[PDB]
Amino acid sequence: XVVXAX
Amino acid sequence: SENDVIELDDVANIMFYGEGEVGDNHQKFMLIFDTGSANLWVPSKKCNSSGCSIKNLYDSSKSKSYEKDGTKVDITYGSGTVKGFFSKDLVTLGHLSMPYKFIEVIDTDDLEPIYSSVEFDGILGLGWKDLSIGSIDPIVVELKNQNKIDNALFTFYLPVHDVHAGYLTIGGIEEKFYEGNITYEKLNHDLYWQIDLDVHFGKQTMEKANVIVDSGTTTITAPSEFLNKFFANLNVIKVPFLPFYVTTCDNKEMPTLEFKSANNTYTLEPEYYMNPILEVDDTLCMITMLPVDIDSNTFILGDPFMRKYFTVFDYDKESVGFAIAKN
Repeated sequence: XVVXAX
Repeated sequence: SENDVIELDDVANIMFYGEGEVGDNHQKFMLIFDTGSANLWVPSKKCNSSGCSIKNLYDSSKSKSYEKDGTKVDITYGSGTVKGFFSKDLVTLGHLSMPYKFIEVIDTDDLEPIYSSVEFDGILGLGWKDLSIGSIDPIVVELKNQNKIDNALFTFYLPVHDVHAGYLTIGGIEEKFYEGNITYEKLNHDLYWQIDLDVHFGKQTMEKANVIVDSGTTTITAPSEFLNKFFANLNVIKVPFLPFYVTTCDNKEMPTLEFKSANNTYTLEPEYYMNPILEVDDTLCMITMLPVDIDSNTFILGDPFMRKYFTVFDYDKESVGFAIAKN
């Protein structure tokens, strides 16, 4: 897997 | 004390969530407390996504404090995008509460298969205003202004399965969470909690790199070119078309990661980024790293790093603080 905002 | 504490519950010692409430009737939700984003969202009663069928939804009709907005908005995360519309209702964290603009998500398909495989309903961003969509002031900044907390800061003490639980503390710094003293690093931008650090992955170095401290990320990320080189000479194998990398658990060549600023050094021993794949066969180990190309020199220190260092996020000081976590 998880990667939290672009 | 006046500090507002929120417990972080561990799930299969791979992820953690906390509880939050929305609406005057106080509807509860399991949320990811994400320093890597700046918007709050909970799945809406109007959500038809299959994922929503197993999540706590928000019913805006059951809250007298609900302020309709309707403006459509999407939030894109590295793991996917969610869609919905803005609303504004009472938001409750610990013993503090306050009317806050948020998103009612009605579409979660692009967040699958993650969304349904793990357990959290929504996400609460803890980044800065410019990292949000809709120019929303960070709630911790809001609380401080409304004098509900001593300082516009929060800290992350991550849990350790079958040892102790973790806590998101808002308002002040609790000394029982860490050893020694806290050293701070000034932010290079008030967007993500991002600082300058020389990155050392063994002999591989990237000076004055841009490093994001993100509680919402479960691995350590690095630009593709840099990470592929790294895995090249370390006998790290990538499972085809999958974000997983493995090597032998007995690999003594996996280096201690080093992150240096002018005055301080932060390290991460291999034990913090390697895990045996099977619970009975400890031959192969998973490497908790992942290639993510935001730009040429941006790195993301996620949970693996935070399980070692207690972290302080100070808006006033516009800095991120570090110290060894206890236990």
